[PDB]
Amino acid sequence: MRVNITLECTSCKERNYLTNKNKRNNPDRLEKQKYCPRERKVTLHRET
Amino acid sequence: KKSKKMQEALKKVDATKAYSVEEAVALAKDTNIAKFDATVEVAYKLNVDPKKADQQIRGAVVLPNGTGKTQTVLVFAKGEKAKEAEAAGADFVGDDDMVAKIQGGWFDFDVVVATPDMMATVGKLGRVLGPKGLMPNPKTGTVTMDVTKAVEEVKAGKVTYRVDKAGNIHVPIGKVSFDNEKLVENFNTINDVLLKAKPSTAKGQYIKNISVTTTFGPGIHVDQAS
Amino acid sequence: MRGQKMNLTFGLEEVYEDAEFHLGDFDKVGIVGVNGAGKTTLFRLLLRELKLDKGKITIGNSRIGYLPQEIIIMDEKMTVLEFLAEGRPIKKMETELNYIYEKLTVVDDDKQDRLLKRMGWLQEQLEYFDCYEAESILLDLVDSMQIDFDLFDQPISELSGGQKSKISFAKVLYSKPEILLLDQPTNHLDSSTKEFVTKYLKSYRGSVLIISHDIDFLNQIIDKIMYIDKVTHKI
RNA sequence: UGAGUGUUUGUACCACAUGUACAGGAUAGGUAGGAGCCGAUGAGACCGGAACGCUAGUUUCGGAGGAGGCGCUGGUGGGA
Ligand SMILES: Nc1ncnc2c1ncn2[C@@H]1O[C@H](COP(=O)(O)OP(=O)(O)OP(=O)(O)O)[C@@H](O)[C@H]1O
Ligand SMILES: [Mg+2]
Ligand SMILES: [Zn+2]
Repeated sequence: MRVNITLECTSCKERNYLTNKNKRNNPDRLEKQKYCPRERKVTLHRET
Repeated sequence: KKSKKMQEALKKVDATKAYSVEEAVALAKDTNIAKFDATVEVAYKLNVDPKKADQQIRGAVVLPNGTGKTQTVLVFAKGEKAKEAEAAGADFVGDDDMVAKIQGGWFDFDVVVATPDMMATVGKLGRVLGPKGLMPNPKTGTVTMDVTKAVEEVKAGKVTYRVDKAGNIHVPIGKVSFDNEKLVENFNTINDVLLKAKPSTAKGQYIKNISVTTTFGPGIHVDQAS
Repeated sequence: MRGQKMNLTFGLEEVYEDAEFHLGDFDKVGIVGVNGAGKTTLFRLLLRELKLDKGKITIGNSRIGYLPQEIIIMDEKMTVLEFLAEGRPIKKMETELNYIYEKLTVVDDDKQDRLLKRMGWLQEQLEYFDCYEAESILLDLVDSMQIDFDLFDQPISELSGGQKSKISFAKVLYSKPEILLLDQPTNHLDSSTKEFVTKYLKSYRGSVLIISHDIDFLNQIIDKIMYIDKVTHKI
């Protein structure tokens, strides 16, 4: 099952990115190093 | 079932009628038939329930007239604080070593005051004091940087008030020897400190019932407005 | 205790879907469900260990006594007395309070306000959890389940499964709780020990939620039964 | 659209009774005061009844009789 999801910045709790993942293939919340425009630097973004 | 003296005092008192504060002090002086300098103590039944950590209250209030009984003072101090204790005229000045002797010695001292630094040395002994309730507490202020203020307050008759588990906090206002006017003044001071002591989380009427009683005399409801 | 629109999905397998429940006070609620239904998970929500993906779970401010389904042995060498004593926060606060005293000597006029407040709360909290408990616990074992004192000095990991359940059950009672969350309180108990637990729980005046697969045990205690459905993911 | 009866219940006073874990003189509810208090307005001790009871005792009622006990003090215990 593939679903749209939002990657929220851990540092600022900002929902910067939209993406999608397959729940079965990635049961755990996705985490990526993505640029946070508010903080203007790369931070850890975790799915919510 | 009831002594004749208590029965006569009961007829004096009005169960239905909550007296004013002035009437209550006068009526208590009347009720204490026994010919000993009985104290006068008032109980406030607060709405707050102590079990909640915030709600429970523990404080110490000075009375301009005093309790009517003098109080012995024990001090734990070092260096300049010991000098200040001597200046204050405290009954006992002690060190970390004399605490062991104090355990089992010089007992019956009314209250203890220890300097912040001393509390670390005192606390070991204070474990014994804890059950006694003698151990100083910062909220009551018995722990202080200067011992002189605590000593003079104790001499002035400062009373420590701690809400009971049931929620009725009792405190002596003064001796029957003190004039009813002085007794009512002590009560007024107590009422003000309680009002300031009402916690934020509290709701509804702060005090469900206020009753004044002499050691011998029965309880008398006192009007909250008065 | 109240939960609204409860949702919870670990990965791809979901536990609650728009589930709801309201439990009145003073209700001896019997929690029932097949293995994996999510009965233990409910307590974790009540204990705030878990957070609902969506929805609100409402719990009263009263202190909660939790009996885990699995015994929590932090270290193998822990003694039975050490395990039971950890039920009450007496030891933890004293260690904190002792440090506060150390800071008072080091710091003269900087942190005194914060330290004095922390000391005051610890003393008031310590007196609230009356330090006389040292004697009460010793006799709580005797009156509870005839737990011998030889076990009292033995490593907890070496106890038998039935013995461990008694210790864990006693620890919950030792904490003097206000709401009882019992997760299979009679998992390993023998017939005789089960009798004591039943009688105490019948008499217990407060609210007690019980997760149990023993129908007869529940029937003697339960007045309200909460069923966690495994297929509808509801309550 | 108003009177009552009774029953089952919720609330709130008011009376009553109850508090026995270990140690402890022993049936220790918490707090505060308390050196003094209670009794010919019939005390102590004794006897019977009844209640509670954890079986150890506690409370209460009455028979007679008539003046005494209890507390503080003392040791126990976290707590007298
Ligand atoms: N961190 C997790 N990750 C993935 N799945 C989980 C996780 N936690 C719980 N689950 C699943 O939640 C489901 C139900 O939770 P829970 O453990 O509370 O069931 P239970 O009814 O208490 O089990 P039992 O009654 O047999 O003791 C389990 O089947 C378990 O597989
Ligand atoms: Mg489970
Ligand atoms: Zn960010």
